Amino acid sequence: VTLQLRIDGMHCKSCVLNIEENIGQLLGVQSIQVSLENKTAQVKYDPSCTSPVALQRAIEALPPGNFKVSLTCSTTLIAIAGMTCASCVHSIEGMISQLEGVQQISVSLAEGTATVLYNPAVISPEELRAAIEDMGFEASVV
Repeated sequence: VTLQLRIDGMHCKSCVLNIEENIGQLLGVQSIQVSLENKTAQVKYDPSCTSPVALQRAIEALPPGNFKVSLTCSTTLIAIAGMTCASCVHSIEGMISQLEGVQQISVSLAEGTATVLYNPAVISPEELRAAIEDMGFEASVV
């Protein structure tokens, strides 16, 4: 995740260099970005080890107080060859959800693919395909 802050002393520009060198190699910060035309610094951080206040208190003590900041189940994937508009999603996700064993179903045109949580006692993947073929389209199990 991304955050924005202001700094005192970055007016001299070179202040940002010794910050940039140290910030981005650390357990909770993976890269650094600058926005000096906006007047801010832009940090690219991991919320697992750190947070806005913890970052603030870390980076402000890099210098000697010299640069100050202000802040029953299986899952399978399907490929489909009868999707011509986004309305195909609300049609497939709707109609295929009605034939039992289908616990959860999601579909996208971006790759032409669905992901579905099925009951392996009640239904098999090759039956999922057959239902889209019965709807009037074509499906394939990946």
